[PDB]
Amino acid sequence: VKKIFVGGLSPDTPEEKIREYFGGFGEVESIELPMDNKTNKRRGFCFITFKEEEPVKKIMEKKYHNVGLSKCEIKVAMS
DNA sequence: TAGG
Repeated sequence: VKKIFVGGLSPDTPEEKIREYFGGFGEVESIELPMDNKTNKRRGFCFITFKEEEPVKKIMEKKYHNVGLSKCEIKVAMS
């Protein structure tokens, strides 16, 4: 476990909080906020990564994270 | 709710 798939949210959830919510989680690896522009679907959610695997470990526990304003089903993502 |  290292990344995480946060479901639906804000068209462009401020990666800055996502950096905190998860940064505070530990060492975030990298963040990403989808958007119905490549396939035209609902997507538009979030994906966070942790250099490590612990914040992630917990994350799935809190799958439904509350990033500042946006909150979503954070199922250990995958690409 | 699965980017990209």
